[PDB]
Amino acid sequence: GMFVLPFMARLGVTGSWSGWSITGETGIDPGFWSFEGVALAHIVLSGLLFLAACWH
Amino acid sequence: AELTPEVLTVPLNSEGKTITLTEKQYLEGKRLFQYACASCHVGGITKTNPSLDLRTETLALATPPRDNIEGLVDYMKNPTTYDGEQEIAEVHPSLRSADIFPKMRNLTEKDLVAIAGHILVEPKILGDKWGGGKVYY
Amino acid sequence: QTLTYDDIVGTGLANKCPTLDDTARGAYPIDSSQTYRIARLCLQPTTFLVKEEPKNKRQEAEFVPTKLVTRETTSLDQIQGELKVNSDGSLTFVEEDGIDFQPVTVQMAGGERIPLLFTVKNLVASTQPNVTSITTSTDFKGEFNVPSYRTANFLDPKGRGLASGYDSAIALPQAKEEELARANVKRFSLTKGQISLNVAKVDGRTGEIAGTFESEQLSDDDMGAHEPHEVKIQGVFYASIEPA
Amino acid sequence: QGVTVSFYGGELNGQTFTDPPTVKSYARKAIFGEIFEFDTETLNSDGIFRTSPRGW
Amino acid sequence: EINRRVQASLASGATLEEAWSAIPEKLAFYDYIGNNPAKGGLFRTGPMNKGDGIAQ
Amino acid sequence: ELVNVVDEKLGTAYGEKIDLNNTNIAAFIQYRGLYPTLAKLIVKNAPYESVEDVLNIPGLTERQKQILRENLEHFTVTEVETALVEGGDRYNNGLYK
Ligand code: CLA
Ligand code: CLA
Ligand code: HEC
Ligand SMILES: CC1=C(/C=C/C(C)=C/C=C/C(C)=C/C=C/C=C(C)/C=C/C=C(C)/C=C/C2=C(C)CCCC2(C)C)C(C)(C)CCC1
Ligand SMILES: CCCCCCCS[C@@H]1O[C@H](CO)[C@@H](O)[C@H](O)[C@H]1O
Ligand SMILES: CCCCCCCS[C@@H]1O[C@H](CO)[C@@H](O)[C@H](O)[C@H]1O
Ligand SMILES: CCCCCCCS[C@@H]1O[C@H](CO)[C@@H](O)[C@H](O)[C@H]1O
Ligand SMILES: CCCCCCCS[C@@H]1O[C@H](CO)[C@@H](O)[C@H](O)[C@H]1O
Ligand SMILES: [Ca+2]
Ligand SMILES: [Ca+2]
Repeated sequence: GMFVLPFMARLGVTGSWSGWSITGETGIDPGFWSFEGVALAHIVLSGLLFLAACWH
Repeated sequence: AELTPEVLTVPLNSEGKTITLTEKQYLEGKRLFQYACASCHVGGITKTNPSLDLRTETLALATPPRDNIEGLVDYMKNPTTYDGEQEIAEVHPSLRSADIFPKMRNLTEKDLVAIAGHILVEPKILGDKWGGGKVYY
Repeated sequence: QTLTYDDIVGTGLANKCPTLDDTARGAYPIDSSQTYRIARLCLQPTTFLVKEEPKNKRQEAEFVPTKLVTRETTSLDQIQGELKVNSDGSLTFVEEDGIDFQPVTVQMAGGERIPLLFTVKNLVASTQPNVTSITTSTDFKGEFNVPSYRTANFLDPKGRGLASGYDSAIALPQAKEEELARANVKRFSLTKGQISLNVAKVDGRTGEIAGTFESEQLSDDDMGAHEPHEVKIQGVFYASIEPA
Repeated sequence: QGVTVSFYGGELNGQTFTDPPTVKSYARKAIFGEIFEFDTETLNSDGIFRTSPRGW
Repeated sequence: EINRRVQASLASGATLEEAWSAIPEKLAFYDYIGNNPAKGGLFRTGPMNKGDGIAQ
Repeated sequence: ELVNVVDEKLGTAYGEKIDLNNTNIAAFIQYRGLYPTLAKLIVKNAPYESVEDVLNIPGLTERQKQILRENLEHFTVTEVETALVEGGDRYNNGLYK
């Protein structure tokens, strides 16, 4: 039932900070742009856009 | 209930002789035991070796027997392991090692009798509390 | 040139085995009439591998890398025992005592933590026959015991244990017991492990040897509550051999 | 102490148990008074006591 | 009351199995702590049957 | 069936006497003359196929043998139980007062 995971994978986000990858590899380092980093970036963007909306 | 002469009557030796301590001896024994012994033996246990306690039944099965005045007085001069096999004055307070356990330096023969009498009378008062540890507090 | 505790403390060197120079490619003669012992055996693990638990039996499971989370607390050291010369010229090390176990927790991809009792308890390890001298071609292979990771007093978070503790789930006073038996009845594991020691360097003059090891053993089974994993440990070792 | 348990009346009338696990199991229920068989499946009962309408 | 009835049965010559078998199940059921209203919990919701089960 | 092996052992002679193969060393304080000198030798030289084998401990003095002979009635032997002998528990089993 995964809906956004395939969209992250489509454009190159395949790994977790916890060490797994969707291709089944172990001990990979995805850097910051893991599934979690993508999620975090979108949450922060949301907050910044919210604050900008208040200003405008 | 009162601290009667009967309570204060304890075995002097292994051969059936008793000695009746005075109330002043009992009070002296409590004071001297706190002074020299309770840091390890509070309440009749042994903090640095809890397997061995000061219960009269335990003392009776020590070698040589320690459940009487003479046995306890000898222990405070020349302590041994529970089987009597090793002399432990080098790690247990005694008159023999008063050089390295300085609180023994001023204990007199009269003082040792009082300490021994305390160890024998106190379980007659406190029962299982004596040597019982925290379970019986 | 000899380091003190204050030189070492906090550096991580205390968890490392001694090393030998690259010049240590010698041979240590064995006198079949002399008795020997290992005065110090040290095992420093560098990699912990855990065999994955696959859903497909046709699929051959592999050992995968893991992350150590219990820090520089992993090495076995100060181990000693008899080094027997056997009639066929092989040598047998019989472990006697030492710091011969370490609890270790490693973490698999995805977060699963694997505790194990990394150990060579009761190690008995032997070389090939006719070892007239210990050289860089000498190997030791043997077995050891792996006791339960927790010993018998250990109490779980609901107070249950083997030699102590409750014997039921006291927070569920009227639950049916059958489904909880595996959690209620603690069991003490005792299994075997295997180890190989590959000698890579020998100081013929000092009787010191060093090399690599690989050992295999089961991980913690939580006193019977779940199945253990298979673990493979790789690292370096050091040993000092002395006439006894 | 070689503790055994025998039942009189009820389902278990006339039976005696001697294996320590079984004897212990009945002793645990005896702290609750008389011992009953319960259907815990129909309601997915969780084994934890609840009060009655008198309490509520 | 249970003990009184059992003793009266024994005194009239009943066996032990007969004396206890003469106790009404309803009477024995009152002598069980799971029916004590002081055994519940504020957020342990629902019928008593949800806890120890439906008595059989 | 799952069994607690310690509870099980309490139904054997282990629950009635000092088990020379299993019992923690503090139990030897129960009887005159056994602790600590003999108690250490007994635990060190365990296990024993029979109670009488304790008399074969190398180096025992003649007085030590007499003491053991007087106390054989208080000893038993059962199979070594891993759960009781691992962890150094025969020397310190986590119980004080
Ligand atoms: C700031 C930069 C940025 C970056 C690098 C990402 C990156 C990502 N986003 Mg996020 N996102 C962002 C900002 C960003 N986003 C913003 C501002 C919003 C709120 C609008 C979102 C809301 C959002 C959602 C709801 C989702 C993502 C998702 C994703 C992932 C998949 C992207 C994808 O498939 O797009 C596909 C993009 C297109 C197909 C673009 C279509 C463009 C149309 C056709 C243009 C037509 C008009 C144009 C002017 C015509 C003329 C063009 C001319 C050249 C001729 C990827 C990690 C997906 C995900 O995995 O979430 C976890 C997902 O579901 N993002
Ligand atoms: C006098 C009131 C009263 C009592 C004693 C009962 C008693 C019972 N009900 Mg009934 N019920 C009642 C009124 C009552 N009911 C009303 C008004 C309704 C309509 C909602 C119902 C609908 C109902 C249903 C649908 C069911 C019951 C059931 C039951 C049984 C289980 C009760 C239980 O689990 O409660 C649990 C009680 C609590 C968890 C306590 C809640 C405490 C609140 C949340 C505190 C709130 C604090 C407040 C916010 C703080 C504000 C402070 C502010 C000023 C600063 C029990 C016999 C159950 C049953 O077994 O049926 C056969 C069942 O299924 N009742
Ligand atoms: C700790 C530092 C102690 C102080 C102070 C005193 N004692 Fe002690 N006691 C201690 C130990 C560790 C032991 C066991 C020694 C062993 O290895 O056997 C003991 C034992 C005794 C005994 C024998 C108890 C028995 O059951 O046989 C006695 C009678 C005794 N100790 C008396 C005693 C007295 C009178 C003290 C003050 C003068 C005293 N002890 C100090 C530890 C310590
Ligand atoms: C480049 C880059 C990138 C991107 C980035 C981005 C996308 C950014 C954005 C950014 C943003 C998005 C920003 C924003 C900002 C905002 C702000 C700065 C705001 C402010 C506000 C204010 C100040 C307000 C205030 C107020 C309030 C709050 C209330 C009312 C009152 C008032 C109005 C006063 C990435 C990562 C990819 C990487 C590469 C590089
Ligand atoms: C606001 C949270 C910021 C956290 C930043 C963590 C950076 S972490 C860093 O990032 C690099 C770029 O992806 C990787 O190449 C590198 O391997 C990784 O360690
Ligand atoms: C808002 C604070 C959250 C910051 C979290 C930063 C994660 S940072 C991330 O961590 C991974 C290890 O877990 C590394 O594999 C990776 O290289 C690194 O960039
Ligand atoms: C924006 C920060 C989000 C917080 C990230 C939580 C850690 S990341 C998290 O770790 C779990 C345990 O290892 C894994 O099982 C899981 O797959 C992974 O997503
Ligand atoms: C032989 C041991 C298992 C049988 C005896 C255990 C107590 S009796 C047992 O207890 C459960 C909890 O009350 C009930 O759900 C069940 O109906 C009842 O048979
Ligand atoms: Ca080699
Ligand atoms: Ca259920």
